[PDB]
Amino acid sequence: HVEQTYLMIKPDGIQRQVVGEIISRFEKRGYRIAAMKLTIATPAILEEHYAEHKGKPFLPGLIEKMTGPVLCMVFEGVDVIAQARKMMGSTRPGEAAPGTIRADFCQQAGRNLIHGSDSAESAKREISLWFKPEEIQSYKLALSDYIFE
Amino acid sequence: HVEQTYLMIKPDGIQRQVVGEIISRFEKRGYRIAAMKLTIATPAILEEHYAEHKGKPFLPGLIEKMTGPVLCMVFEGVDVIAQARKMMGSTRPGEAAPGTIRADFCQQAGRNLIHGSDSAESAKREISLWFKPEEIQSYKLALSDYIFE
Amino acid sequence: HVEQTYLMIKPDGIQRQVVGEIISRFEKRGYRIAAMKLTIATPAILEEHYAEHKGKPFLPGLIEKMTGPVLCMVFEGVDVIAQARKMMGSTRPGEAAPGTIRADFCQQAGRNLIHGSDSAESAKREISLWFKPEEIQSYKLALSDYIFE
Ligand SMILES: Nc1ncnc2c1ncn2[C@@H]1O[C@H](COP(=O)(O)O)[C@@H](O)[C@H]1O
Ligand SMILES: Nc1ncnc2c1ncn2[C@@H]1O[C@H](COP(=O)(O)O)[C@@H](O)[C@H]1O
Ligand SMILES: Nc1ncnc2c1ncn2[C@@H]1O[C@H](COP(=O)(O)O)[C@@H](O)[C@H]1O
Ligand SMILES: Nc1ncnc2c1ncn2[C@@H]1O[C@H](COP(=O)(O)O)[C@@H](O)[C@H]1O
Repeated sequence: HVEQTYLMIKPDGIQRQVVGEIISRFEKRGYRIAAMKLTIATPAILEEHYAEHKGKPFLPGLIEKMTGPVLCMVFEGVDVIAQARKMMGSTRPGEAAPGTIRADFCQQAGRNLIHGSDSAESAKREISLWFKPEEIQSYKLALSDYIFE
Repeated sequence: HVEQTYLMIKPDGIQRQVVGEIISRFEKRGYRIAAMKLTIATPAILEEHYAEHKGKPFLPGLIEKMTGPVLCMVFEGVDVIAQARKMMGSTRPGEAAPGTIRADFCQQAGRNLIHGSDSAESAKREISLWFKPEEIQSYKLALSDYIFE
Repeated sequence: HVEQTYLMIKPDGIQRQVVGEIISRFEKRGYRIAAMKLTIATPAILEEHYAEHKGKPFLPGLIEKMTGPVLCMVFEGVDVIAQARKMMGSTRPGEAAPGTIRADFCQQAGRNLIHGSDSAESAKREISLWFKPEEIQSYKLALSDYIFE
């Protein structure tokens, strides 16, 4: 039983030129790239991405920081929603565990490199927001017998 | 002072072609390769290796997954039995700590890349099962003065 | 918002030829190299470095192990004193978390690769002991807008 999560490299990941290193961390566990697209995020889409925070005082500055190039991604694997969050580490890099993306690359929450869905419901919503169904690619990894039980 | 542990790269580690990366993680700590042999594990030797699980429902499928090429290894170092277990991480990759082999490479317990002895008693038994005493090589690391206090 | 910490690669780090790997771990978080100097540590400077331990029975052996080439470093970043300690890991490599320098490279406390300041007061004192003010370089990282919130 696999699932799919939405992972997005934020503008700091693009500008620091660590896109490949980020992708390699997820590929290393045998997670499958199901979708990938470079875009420039707009306020219109970011308002919906961050809909839970409508009306909050930090939302304008958060949208501003995110208005830039991003890499939209979908990865598939067992428990991948929760596992991707564990791999990213805590929101605040200073609190994240060594070995996580945020602890290894970052200093502050406002520049923490990557977003990932926080739940099954959020993953479905975010994938549908950033990708049309025709952009989601279904194929089987050739090493499946050595990745899955 | 130093101990020796039995570590075995499972068929998934061979087939995913991460043998060198695994070895490098142990070399990086100054652990000494005391023995190393590629073989193909067979049901008869695997039944001995997993003797504690004789008759349990999972054992046939476990033996099937393990019937394939494996890299038998003995590493030497301070506290290396417990330390190698810590470096492998939890049996279930989803529970293993960031930075461990199983967290960094794997998804499920049935394909968790590597075996390591769980105790001094098990290390003695496993080394005797998979190696002849004379495949264990005695030599000293030239960097010993900078590895050991 | 940023502070500076004193980090010193010990003779084992020099002799095992992992200096670049150590530096890369700190650069990876966008920490700025403010000072760097190769020297050979001598007993008289080490007595001042370890002044808090005057009279303790372990001090002579400690000074002996530390007599050798060292790389003196100052890194700057948000919370970098505490964060560098977290990245080094526990004094004893066998207790340190996977993903930390000491867990990834070392076996014993007496050969644990690196020193880092333990507090704001120790950072100020150690920086002044090992570096003259003219050796501390002030410049801005070009990627600052993507490192700092
Ligand atoms: N500037 C901020 N202030 C408060 N909370 C934030 C801020 N930025 C991000 N968050 C929280 O962290 C979560 C993940 O944000 P993101 O990684 O940008 O998707 C959001 O859903 C917020 O709950
Ligand atoms: N399929 C399984 N079912 C139950 N326990 C298992 C299974 N695979 C591994 N284990 C446990 O994990 C330990 C180490 O297994 P291995 O790494 O395959 O030698 C065994 O000694 C078992 O206790
Ligand atoms: N170079 C060393 N050799 C042996 N033991 C040490 C050394 N440095 C620190 N320790 C001890 O290791 C233990 C753990 O250190 P810490 O985690 O820093 O409290 C303490 O009890 C220290 O006294
Ligand atoms: N041989 C030792 N015995 C006990 N404690 C030690 C020893 N070496 C270092 N320590 C402790 O660990 C701290 C960090 O040591 P260092 O990394 O050498 O600066 C020292 O300030 C001591 O508190």
